[PDB]
Amino acid sequence: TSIYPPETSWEVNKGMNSSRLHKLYSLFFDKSSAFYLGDDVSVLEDKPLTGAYGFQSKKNDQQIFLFRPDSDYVAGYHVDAKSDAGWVNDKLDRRLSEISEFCSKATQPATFILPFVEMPTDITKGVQHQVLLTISYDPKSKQLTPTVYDSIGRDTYSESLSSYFKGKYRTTCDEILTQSIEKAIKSTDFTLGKFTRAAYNGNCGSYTFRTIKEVISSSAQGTEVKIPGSGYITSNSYLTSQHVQDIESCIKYRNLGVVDIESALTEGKTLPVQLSEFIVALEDYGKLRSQQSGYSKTAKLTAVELLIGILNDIKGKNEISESQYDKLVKEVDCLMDSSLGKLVQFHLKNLGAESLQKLVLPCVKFDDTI
Amino acid sequence: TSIYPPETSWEVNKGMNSSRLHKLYSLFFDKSSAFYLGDDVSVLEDKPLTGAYGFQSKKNDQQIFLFRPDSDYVAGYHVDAKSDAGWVNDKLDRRLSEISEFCSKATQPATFILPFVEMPTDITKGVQHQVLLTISYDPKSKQLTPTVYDSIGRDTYSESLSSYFKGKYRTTCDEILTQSIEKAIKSTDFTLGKFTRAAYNGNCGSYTFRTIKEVISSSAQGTEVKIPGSGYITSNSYLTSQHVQDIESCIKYRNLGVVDIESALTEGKTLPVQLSEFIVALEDYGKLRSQQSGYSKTAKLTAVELLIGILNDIKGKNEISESQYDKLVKEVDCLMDSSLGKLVQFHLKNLGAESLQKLVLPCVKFDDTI
Ligand SMILES: [Ba+2]
Ligand SMILES: [Ba+2]
Ligand SMILES: [Ba+2]
Ligand SMILES: [Ba+2]
Repeated sequence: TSIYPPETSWEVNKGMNSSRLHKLYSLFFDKSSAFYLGDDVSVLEDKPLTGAYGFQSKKNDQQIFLFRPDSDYVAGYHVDAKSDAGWVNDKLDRRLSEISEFCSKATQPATFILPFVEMPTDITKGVQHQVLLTISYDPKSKQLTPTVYDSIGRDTYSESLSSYFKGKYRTTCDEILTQSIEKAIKSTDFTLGKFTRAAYNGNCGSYTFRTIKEVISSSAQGTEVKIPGSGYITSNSYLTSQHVQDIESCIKYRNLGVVDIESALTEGKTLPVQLSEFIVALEDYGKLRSQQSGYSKTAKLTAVELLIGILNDIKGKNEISESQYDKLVKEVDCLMDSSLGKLVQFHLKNLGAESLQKLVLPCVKFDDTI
Repeated sequence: TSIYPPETSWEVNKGMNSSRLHKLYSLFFDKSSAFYLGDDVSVLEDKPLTGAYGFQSKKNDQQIFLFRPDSDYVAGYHVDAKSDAGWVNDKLDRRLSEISEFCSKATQPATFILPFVEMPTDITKGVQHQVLLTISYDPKSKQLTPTVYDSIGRDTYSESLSSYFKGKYRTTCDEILTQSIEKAIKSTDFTLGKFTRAAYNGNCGSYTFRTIKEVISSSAQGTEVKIPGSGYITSNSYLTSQHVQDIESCIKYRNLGVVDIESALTEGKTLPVQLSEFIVALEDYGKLRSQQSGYSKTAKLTAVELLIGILNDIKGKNEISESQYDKLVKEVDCLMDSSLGKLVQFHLKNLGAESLQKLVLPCVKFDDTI
């Protein structure tokens, strides 16, 4: 929908979708964030490209178009190689056709970044798998080179698939994808570069986001660096602790408009956290905590009720009372406890207060002696 | 779709859907199964009821209608009690209206069994939760009594929701559901009995199936027996080992037509396992095993290839060779190994052979000396 609500009790291993990914896009101009791109400026209203955010290299003439993720960017493949290679969703195919059309007239070299999902359609229930397509066109060669970046793992000799059995089984959407790309060009104007697939090792989504950040930055120049066999040592150095906290904190604790994100990437901008986000995040915690899992559910709830109250009384033409501050001080230990704690900690860090007490201490009307 | 394919690597904790549940319906006339109903005969073409399978109590005049599960039998509820109670999907509402209409003219007492799914619509991503509606009409009282059976757990004093906070949060679809039911009757002909909800303690789906089996059988007479506070000791005695193996084996290892199921319940019938099911199950194992996780993937694959080959060569006008049997004997250890093993064991048990060797030993053309 139009907003991207805080999902408490979300974590990296709980999977990615298009909305989440688009929400993480907000991290690109955040300086506190390990995904920050200062390799780049927003583009030149110039030539935009529908469905994609445009970028000029602070170093280069090189233009970088990064597509907003889409639920319809998807490729089904048949595992059984007797069946047809598969399908691509029509929108994806459309963006391919549109890229082709963009490059047919373009002076400056470019790189197009299309996060998508690939899935087996042969399996009783298949897993949708988050991966990354990038197409790079250069005007001198008239040449497009497709490349696809994939997380899951690499070729353990046991789970190694035989050359023979490769004849009988597809593990990827590569065949249908190559077909879609060759199809997007017939001016026969473009000589197609060679299709390649890069692999590592549902955390895959997070890796994909890191890869987007990598791909863009890596156009400073050369040397595309992903975990195995080229570049980074392990996937801990690549997707790091700060990377993971950044992502989880964005998705878990914030509340973001699509408008805020599009405005944030269509010009260079950070999106500072509003107090209203803190209120919404609390509210959501509240609504969840009343079902699932010491500190009793009823205690946690009374606490969040009170804190919400104080939090938006602050927002209005008013300022809070001595007695309300008393209650809050009674509640800070419940509020700093565990998950709810990590929540209020996120928000205090971003509102610039050391504690709740510090946060609400000003805006207290004391006028009564005692 | 029209078929219910074997889902290898499915287990009880992986959740339920309507197709799976409908497939488990096949277990009701299976004698090897702990869900077998010999409390009952198929009904009397008589009055049928669309969307539901009819039943006459071998003991009674009491009629039992058990609805085929439906993806559209669903109820959304708002957790936040400031919002409206929720919605019911129109089909569900329709079946309610239709039950009401069935009872308005009915001589014999009846019980209607409607498995469905209830979910929070307020939560960023909600869990669809499998539960069970039953409505029992009696012609003397002109009275319908709704009852809903729910798995998740019961009222741990910590996670106990306060009477006050019950004011602020709904945990169930009860409000909207009661509303739908009262709505299905205005002849104001029926005096509505009191709405109740029974709870225990995504395994919930399996519990629901057991409950269906319970509810039906429990109409032998009286005493509805579910785990806590009434009836059974624990949920191990209620949903038992044989229950769980039965369900898992049905869903994991069989391949069943909707037609086979409807024919199986519209007359009293077992659905004996065909050899073709064994072939399909193997095929599916094969297609999965080429992605995910000693015995190498390539070994497992060569084995399943060979076994499939021998398995449907058997099916035709032909019978297998000495050399093929040699190969198979080489492969039985790979085939009996682990998961693939539990598969072939299921199928041998149901085809009446002690091993693969026993199974394929007849149908071998030996004509060559040596
Ligand atoms: Ba297409
Ligand atoms: Ba070529
Ligand atoms: Ba309705
Ligand atoms: Ba009443």
